[PDB]
Amino acid sequence: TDSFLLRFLRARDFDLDLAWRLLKNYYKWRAECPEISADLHPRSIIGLLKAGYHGVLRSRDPTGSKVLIYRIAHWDPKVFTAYDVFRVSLITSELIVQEVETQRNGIKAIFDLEGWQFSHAFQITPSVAKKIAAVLTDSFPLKVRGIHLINEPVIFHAVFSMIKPFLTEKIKERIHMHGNNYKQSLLQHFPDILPLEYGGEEFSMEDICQEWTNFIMKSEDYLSSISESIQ
Amino acid sequence: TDSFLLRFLRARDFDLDLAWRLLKNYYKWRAECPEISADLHPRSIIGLLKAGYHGVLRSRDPTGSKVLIYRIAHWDPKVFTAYDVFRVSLITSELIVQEVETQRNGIKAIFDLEGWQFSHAFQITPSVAKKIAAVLTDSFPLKVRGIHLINEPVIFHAVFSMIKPFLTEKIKERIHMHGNNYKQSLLQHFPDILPLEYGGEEFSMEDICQEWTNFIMKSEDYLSSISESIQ
Amino acid sequence: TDSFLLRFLRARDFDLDLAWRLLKNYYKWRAECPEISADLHPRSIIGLLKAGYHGVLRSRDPTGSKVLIYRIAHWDPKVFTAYDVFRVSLITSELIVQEVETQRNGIKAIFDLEGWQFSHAFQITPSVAKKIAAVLTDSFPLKVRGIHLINEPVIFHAVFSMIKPFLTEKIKERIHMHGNNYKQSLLQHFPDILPLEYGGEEFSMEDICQEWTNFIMKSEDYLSSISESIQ
Amino acid sequence: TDSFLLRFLRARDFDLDLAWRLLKNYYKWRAECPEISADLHPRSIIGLLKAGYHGVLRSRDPTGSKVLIYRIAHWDPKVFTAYDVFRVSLITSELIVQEVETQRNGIKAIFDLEGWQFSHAFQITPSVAKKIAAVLTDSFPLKVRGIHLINEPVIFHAVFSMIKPFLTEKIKERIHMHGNNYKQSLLQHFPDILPLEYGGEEFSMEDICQEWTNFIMKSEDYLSSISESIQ
Ligand SMILES: Cc1c(C)c2c(c(C)c1O)CC[C@@](C)(CCC[C@H](C)CCC[C@H](C)CCCC(C)C)O2
Ligand SMILES: Cc1c(C)c2c(c(C)c1O)CC[C@@](C)(CCC[C@H](C)CCC[C@H](C)CCCC(C)C)O2
Ligand SMILES: Cc1c(C)c2c(c(C)c1O)CC[C@@](C)(CCC[C@H](C)CCC[C@H](C)CCCC(C)C)O2
Ligand SMILES: Cc1c(C)c2c(c(C)c1O)CC[C@@](C)(CCC[C@H](C)CCC[C@H](C)CCCC(C)C)O2
Ligand SMILES: [Cl-]
Ligand SMILES: [Cl-]
Ligand SMILES: [Cl-]
Ligand SMILES: [Cl-]
Ligand SMILES: [Cl-]
Ligand SMILES: [Cl-]
Ligand SMILES: [Cl-]
Ligand SMILES: [Cl-]
Repeated sequence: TDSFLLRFLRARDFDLDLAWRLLKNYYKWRAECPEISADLHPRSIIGLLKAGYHGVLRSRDPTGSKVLIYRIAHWDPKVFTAYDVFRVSLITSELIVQEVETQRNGIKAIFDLEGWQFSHAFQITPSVAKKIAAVLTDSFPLKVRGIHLINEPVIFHAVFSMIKPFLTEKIKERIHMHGNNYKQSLLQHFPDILPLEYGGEEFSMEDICQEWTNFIMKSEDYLSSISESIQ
Repeated sequence: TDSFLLRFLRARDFDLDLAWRLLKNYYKWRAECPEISADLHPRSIIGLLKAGYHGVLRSRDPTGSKVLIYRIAHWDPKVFTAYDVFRVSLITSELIVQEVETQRNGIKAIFDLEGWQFSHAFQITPSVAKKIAAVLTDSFPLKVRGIHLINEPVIFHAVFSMIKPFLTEKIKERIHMHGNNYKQSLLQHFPDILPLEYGGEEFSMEDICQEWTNFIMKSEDYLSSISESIQ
Repeated sequence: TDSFLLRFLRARDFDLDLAWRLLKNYYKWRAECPEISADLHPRSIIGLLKAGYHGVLRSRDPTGSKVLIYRIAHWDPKVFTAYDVFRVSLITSELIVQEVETQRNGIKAIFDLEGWQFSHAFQITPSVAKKIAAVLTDSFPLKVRGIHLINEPVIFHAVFSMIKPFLTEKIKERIHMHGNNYKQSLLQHFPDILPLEYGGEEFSMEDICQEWTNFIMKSEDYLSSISESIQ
Repeated sequence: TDSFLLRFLRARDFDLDLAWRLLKNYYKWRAECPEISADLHPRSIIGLLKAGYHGVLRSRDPTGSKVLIYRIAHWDPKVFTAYDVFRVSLITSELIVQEVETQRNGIKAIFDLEGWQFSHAFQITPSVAKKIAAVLTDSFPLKVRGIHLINEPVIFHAVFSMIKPFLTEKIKERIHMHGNNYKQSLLQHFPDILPLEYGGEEFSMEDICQEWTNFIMKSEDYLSSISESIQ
C-alpha cells in the first residue's frame, strides 16, 4: 500500500522539500477566491462526458506519459461553466495519478481548439487563468511533460496571454502550438497511439471518450472518498 | 498499521524536525554519484549469502538491540563488488527495521575482519566511504548503537581513516576495535547470544547464516515493493 | 616536434592564460560524474564505424576547417550507448587535432538527424548534455567554427533545449538548423566538397565512412598512447 | 614521448593548478639556504651504495607502489654528510619517477633505523629537517604512499620531532613506527616481496643493493642530463 504522500515524492524526484511545497499547494490552490469546490462526483459533469469533450488514450507515448485529449467544440459554454469543465480535468487527474507509471513518466495533454468561440473566452477570467497555471506548475502531483494545442484560432492567443505570465519557464517550454496542419507534427510526438480524427490508425474519438466515461462512472465511489479527504 | 513514517520518528525519539531530516536523506543518499541502485532483490547477492558472509543472531543484546554479524573472509572481491556487499546490508536493514523493538532499541553490528586483503580495500573508494558513513549516521532509520570490529589487521586502519572524517562524534564513540583477543571483551557486550566461533555456547555461524538466508529469500516479495517505493 | 601544449595555444590564438584554462578543463572534463573513460581504442566502437555513422571529408571548407559528418540514423541506441557514440567523436578529434591547419582553422560538423528517435533522446541525459556543451566550448583544443543540423525532426528541439543553457553565446551563433530543404543552404557553406547524398558531385558517404574507418584503425597505436597520457 | 610535465600531472591526479604548484617547488626547494647542489652524478656517493645503505625491491607492493629500502647502520656520518645521503634519495627518485606505474601508484619507503647514533642526529639540522619534509609533501613529483620505520631507538624521536611540524596531515597519517617486533606488521604491508633480513623468502639485502647500485651506475648519463636541466 503506497502512502498518499508517495505520489508527491515521485512528482518531485523524491526531493522531500519540493514534494512538501507541492502538497501544501495541493490543499490550498482551490481555496483561492473565488474557490472551486472539492466535489469530484461525475454527476454534475456527466453531460460533458457524454458530449464527447474528453478522453484518455489506451496507450502511452514513447516516454511512458499518459495522453489526455480535450475537444473544446464539445463544450457548450451556455450549459457548463469553466468550473464544470475544470472539474472534469480534476476528476481525470485524480484517477490517473493512481498509476505508478503515470507518477513516474507524467502526462501529456492534447487540446483541439477547433470551434473556440468568444463565449468560451468569456468564461476564462483572470482568476480562472491563475488556477489553470497553478495546476500546470506546482499545485497537483502530476508532471506535465507536454501540452499540445491544435486547430487554434487567432482569437485564442488573447486567452493564452492571460495564462502565460503565471507560467514557469519549464512548462512554457512544453507548450506546443501546431495550427491547422498539425498531423505531421502531432504524429511525430505520438506515434501509433492517436485516434483516427488526428492521424491515427485504429480507434475513433467517440470510442475513446465512451471508454473513459465508463471508467469515470465506474470510479465514482473512489472519487467521493477523495472529495472527503480534502475538506 | 504503522505508517511508513513512524520508523523515522522512533529513530529520532519522536523529534519531528530530526525525523524529517532523516527521511530527506533516506531518499537522497543513494543518488550520490556514483549512485547505488534501489534494487533490493536477493538474486544479485544470493552468492554472498550462501558463502556465509552475513547473518543475524536469534536473540537480542541486553539492551534489546538486534545483532548483525559480518565475516569479511567470505567476501570474494573478484566476484562481488563493494556495491553488491553494500546491498546485502541494505536488504537486511530494510527487513529488521520492520520490528518495533528494533526501531526502539537499535542495532549492533559485529565485523570479523579476519582475512581482510588489499583487494578488499581496493573496492572501498572515497565515494563508497562517504556512503558507509551516511547510513551509519543520518541516512537510514536505524539507530546504530554499536559497531564491533574483531580480528582487524594493521592494514585496515587506512580504510577506516577514509570513513572516520565523515563520522559524527556520537557514532565514533560507538565503534570498538578488539583485536585478536576479542572473546573476553566481546562476551561482556554480548552475553549468552554469540555463536560458537566467537565464544558462544549453542549455535554455529553456518546455521545462523543459513537461517537468515532463508528469511531473506522468503521476503523477496516485500523487498521488491520497497524497491518500487523509492523510485 | 611541436610540444603537446602548442595545440592549446593555437586553439586560443596564443593567449597563454586562455590556453591554460583550456588545458585544465581538457584533463578534468571527462572526470565529471558519471565519468566517461579515457579509453580511445576503436575496438569498442568499430561497429558504429562499419555501420556508416561517421566520416571526415577529404577536402576542407573555404576557410580551411576540417569537415566532419555524422548520420544519426546509423546509430542503433539498443547496441551502442551515448558514451560509445561520444567516444567516436573523441577518437576523431584526437586524430584531426594533429593537423596544424586544423589547429589554425578549426572544424565544422554536419549532423544528419534524419531518423532521430525517442530511443536516441533517452540516451541524452542532463549529464551527457553538459559534456556535449563542454567539448563544444572550452574543454577540447579544437575551434568549433560551425555546427550544421539537417533533417531535424520537431522532437529534437527538446534535446537541444537541454544543451542550450550550457552553451556560450559564441558557439550558439555558430549552430545552424536547416530543416528538410537544406541542400541549397548547405551547399553555400560547403561548396565542391560535400558527398553525393547531400548535394555533392563526386564521392558517396559510404566511401567517405570507409576511408575514415581505415584511418582510425590504422591509428590505433597512437590512440592507445593518448589514452595513457590522460591517466 | 611523455613530456617532462606529465609526471607532475600524474602526481596530482591531473589537477593542473596543483601540478603547477608542485613544479614550482621542484625548482625552488633545493635553493633554500643552505642549498643542496643539483649534482646527481653517483661518483660522490658511490661509497654509500657499495656500503649497502640503499636498495630498491624488484617487485611492487599490492597497490603497485615502488618499494625503497634504507639501512641507516650502513651510513658512516664521519665519511658522508647528510647532504650526500640526501643526494642518494634524489638520484633514486629521479630514476624511478620514469616508470609510469610508479607515477600512478607512488612509492613506499622502509627505513631500518637500527644502529642510529647521535652522530647521525648531529647531521640533521633544522634546515635539513625542512628539506626532508619538503620532498615528502610538495616538492618532488612522487606520491609518498607510505613510510615505514623499523628498529627505531628511543633517541630518534627527537629527530622526528624536528621534521613533524613541517609535515602535512596526509603524510603524517602515512608514517608508521613498528619497533623491534616489526616483522609481523611489516609482512602484512609487504607480502611476498621483502628481503630475507626483514621476513622475506627469497632475496637478500646484499643482492638487492648490488642490483640497484649497478642500475644507478648504468644510468649515470641520464643523471647528468637531469642535473643540467635544473640549472
Ligand atoms: C492536474 C491538471 C489539471 C487539473 C488540468 C490540466 C492538466 C494538464 C493537469 O495536469 C489541463 C487542463 C486544466 C487546466 C483544465 C482547464 C480548464 C479550462 C476550462 C479548459 C478550457 C480552456 C483552456 C484555456 C484551454 C487551454 C488549456 C491549456 C492552456 C492547458 O486542468
Ligand atoms: C543501515 C545500515 C547499513 C546500510 C550498513 C551498516 C549499518 C550498521 C547500518 O545500520 C553497516 C555496514 C554497511 C555500511 C555496509 C558496508 C559495506 C562495505 C562493503 C562493508 C565491507 C567493508 C567495510 C569498510 C568494513 C567495515 C564496516 C564498518 C566500519 C561499519 O551497511
Ligand atoms: C571535440 C569535439 C567533440 C568531442 C564532439 C563534437 C565536436 C564538434 C567537437 O569539436 C560534436 C559531437 C560530440 C559532442 C559528441 C556528441 C555525442 C552525442 C551522442 C551525439 C548524438 C546526439 C547529439 C545531441 C546530436 C547533436 C549534436 C550537436 C548538438 C553537436 O563530440
Ligand atoms: C623524493 C623523495 C626523497 C628525496 C626522499 C625521500 C622520499 C620518500 C622521497 O619520495 C625519503 C628520504 C629523503 C627525505 C632523504 C632523507 C635524508 C636523510 C639524511 C635520511 C637519514 C635521516 C632521516 C631522518 C631518517 C628518517 C627519514 C624518514 C623520516 C623519511 O629523500
Ligand atoms: Cl463552484
Ligand atoms: Cl511541434
Ligand atoms: Cl549499481
Ligand atoms: Cl571494548
Ligand atoms: Cl564508460
Ligand atoms: Cl543557414
Ligand atoms: Cl652541497
Ligand atoms: Cl603498522
